[PDB]
Amino acid sequence: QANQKRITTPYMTKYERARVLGTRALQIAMCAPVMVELEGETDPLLIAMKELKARKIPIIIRRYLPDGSYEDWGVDELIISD
Amino acid sequence: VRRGNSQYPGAKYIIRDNGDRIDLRFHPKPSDLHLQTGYKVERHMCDGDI
Amino acid sequence: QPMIYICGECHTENEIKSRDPIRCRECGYRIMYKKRTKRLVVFDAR
Amino acid sequence: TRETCQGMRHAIYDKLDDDGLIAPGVRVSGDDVIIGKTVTLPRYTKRDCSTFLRTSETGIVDQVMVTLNQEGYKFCKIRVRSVRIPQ
Amino acid sequence: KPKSWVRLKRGIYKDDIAQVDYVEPSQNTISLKMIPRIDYDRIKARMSLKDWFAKRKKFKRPPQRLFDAEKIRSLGGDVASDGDFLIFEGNRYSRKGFLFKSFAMSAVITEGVKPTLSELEKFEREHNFQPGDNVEVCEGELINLQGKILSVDGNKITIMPKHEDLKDMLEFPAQELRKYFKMGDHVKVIAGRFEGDTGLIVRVEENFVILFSDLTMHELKVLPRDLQLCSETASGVDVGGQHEWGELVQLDPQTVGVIVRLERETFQVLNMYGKVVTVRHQAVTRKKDNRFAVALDSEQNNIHVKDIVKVIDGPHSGREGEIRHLFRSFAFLHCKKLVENGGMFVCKTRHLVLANELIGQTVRISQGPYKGYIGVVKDATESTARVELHSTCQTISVDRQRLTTVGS
Amino acid sequence: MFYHISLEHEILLHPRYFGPNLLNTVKQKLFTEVEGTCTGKYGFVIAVTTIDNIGAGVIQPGRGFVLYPVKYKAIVFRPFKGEVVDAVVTQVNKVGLFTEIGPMSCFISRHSIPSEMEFDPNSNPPCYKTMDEDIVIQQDDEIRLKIVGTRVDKNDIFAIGSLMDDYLGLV
Ligand SMILES: [Zn+2]
Repeated sequence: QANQKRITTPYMTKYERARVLGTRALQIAMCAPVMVELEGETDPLLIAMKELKARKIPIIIRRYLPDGSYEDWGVDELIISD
Repeated sequence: VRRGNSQYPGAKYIIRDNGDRIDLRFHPKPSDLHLQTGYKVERHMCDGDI
Repeated sequence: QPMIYICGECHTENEIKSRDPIRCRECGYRIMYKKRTKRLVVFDAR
Repeated sequence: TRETCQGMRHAIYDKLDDDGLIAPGVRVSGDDVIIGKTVTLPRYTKRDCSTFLRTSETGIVDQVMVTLNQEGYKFCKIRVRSVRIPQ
Repeated sequence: KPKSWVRLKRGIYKDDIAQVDYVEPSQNTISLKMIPRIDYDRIKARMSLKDWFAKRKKFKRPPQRLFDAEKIRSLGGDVASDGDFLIFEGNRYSRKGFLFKSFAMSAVITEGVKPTLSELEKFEREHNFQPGDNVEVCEGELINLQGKILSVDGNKITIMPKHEDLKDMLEFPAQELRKYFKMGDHVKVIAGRFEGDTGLIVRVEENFVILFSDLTMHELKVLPRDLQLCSETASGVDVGGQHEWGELVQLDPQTVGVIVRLERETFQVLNMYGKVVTVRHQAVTRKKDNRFAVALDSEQNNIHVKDIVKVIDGPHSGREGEIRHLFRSFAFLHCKKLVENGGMFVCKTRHLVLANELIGQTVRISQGPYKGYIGVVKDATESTARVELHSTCQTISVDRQRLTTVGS
Repeated sequence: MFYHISLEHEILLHPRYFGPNLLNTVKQKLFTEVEGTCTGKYGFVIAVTTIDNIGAGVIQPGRGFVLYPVKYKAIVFRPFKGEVVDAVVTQVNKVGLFTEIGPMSCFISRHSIPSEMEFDPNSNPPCYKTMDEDIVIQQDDEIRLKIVGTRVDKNDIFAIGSLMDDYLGLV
């Protein structure tokens, strides 16, 4: 499944949003370097949400197809609706 | 952690990276109230919690 | 040390010693009640 | 006492009288001892098996009755009262 | 059967191992030779046997010890000699010290009785075949063939050996089966002079196998049958749970050490000083572990147990370990990569570097919005107290400066 | 026997290092991890030469850490039974001789020494010698020994050697 032709949805799913936000928040809580200006922000979840809106989360989503192959999408390559 | 488990907006435990639990009910020695970055504090549920 | 109990029948106070069976010395009744505490009891009148 | 009996909870036993029983009129709270009872072992030679007030409940001892049961063993019943204001 | 081990049900000799002497079915009594139980204090005071039974309720039974005629002579008791046996208080005692006595068959136990090794020492064919062991065929038409123990049994093992270039399985009994191993291979001894030990064999003599113990570079010759092949390492599990691996102990009040190695007879306990000293099971007595303590370090920072530290100075250099026990001026480090001393060594604490009286009293709240209320203190810190209020069914926290104890 | 083999190792990374120097801390931890270890299947690991590739790490749910499969080429020293190698005598006593082959230590038993050699407690430096004294082996000597056994202890294989065959002696 060459990422030349990724055939899955170009929109981030709601499940991907939920899990990416949680995982990044846990990383921030464990002193991972932050990717945006924190100005007056302290809650790891709020920081993770800021990073998501800025398209700065350093995470790749690996989507498995039923056939067994997978596609890798950078969190910044997907369209975030909600 | 200074407030402890009796003043409501307080905390019940300190868990160190070693994994050992420090019980804040049986008021412990002030050396065991020390917090550093690895630790976690089991704080009381407060406003805005999900 | 005294441990005064009230007899349920004849209402007689009488000493009782731990390990001593329960029995009124006057009437032989086997039910006794403890006396009210001497500790300070204070109520708000609410 | 904590020198002889072993399994003593951290609850105070000073509310008990010398007969091992609480007296009427004493305020009590959850996890407070109201009947002190020990069983001799086969912190030495005695295991605490006291009766504690139910957790989360509170009240004042109303009356304390002492008798013998059918087989002649000492037997006590303790009534605890709790005023309930509608809320 | 004659010369068999049995036990007793009731009486003062109960739970005492015994050996049979003769059995008389007609009389329903059997003779058991066992270690006598005689009280020396009774002989000194010269008490009658009947009196001892009258007051037996509060009297402790005597222990087990070999009979001595000289001991009673000093105590003044009368000792009589009847040939080989000796008569004392209407009982026949052997010269060695064993006690011969007759008891009813019903009282004696003759089923499910098994003596212990320690018990046998005081009183003083088999096969060892286990799955996964290579065995040879010493006798029979097919000689000089080595096979693996696929099956097991009792008197007739009936193993299914797998010989070289032989898929099929043969049939051989226990006596025909023999235990043989090739040179330079792991071998384990279940029974022997030093049982539960592992070593490698440089050669295999016809009947005297030679191996070298990992514990010490010394020869150990044992019967080949008692030998076994086991790729698994020697567990070295202790007997009775007297101590545990990596446990602090107090050999002497000044010196405290941690047991790093476990053996059948000896112990190799690592003391604070760092040297290795050998001791026995009985002499070493357990010491509790300091679940909480304090110490000092070069950096002048607090150090507790279970912290990763580096030995930048001291007996060891550039060494990393985990603290398991702490001493005033010493600390015990733990590891898994260190071969020497079972992975546990000791270094100085300083050289290591980072890598209630009011409870239960009755109080009156004398200030604040709860002034006048009265309660019992359930918990007090140095500044604040928990007061169960007599009137409100609530326990509140109150600054201790607002309390006055009510006196009787 | 020294060998050059490619092995694989998964290194766990705390989110603390999810910074610009992440790939570097990955290899730093690999070096700290594998180097100096010993294993029965691959023998001693002497050094890490290169790192073939770092796989994409994975985020393990709930846990903060990220795991990386790091395939790496390393030098390993594995002896074998029936192998003749050079060794360095480090201590000599009446019981026998103790030698070293790289990290491994070896002990030569009396049954592995030719009959001509005999123990001599009287000598000041204990040594193995025969009456002719054609060949003398003492501490720091170079010997050629045949490996007769392998025994693994606390993730550290130890071997027993032999010099009983012809042409094995101080050259
Ligand atoms: Zn009465």
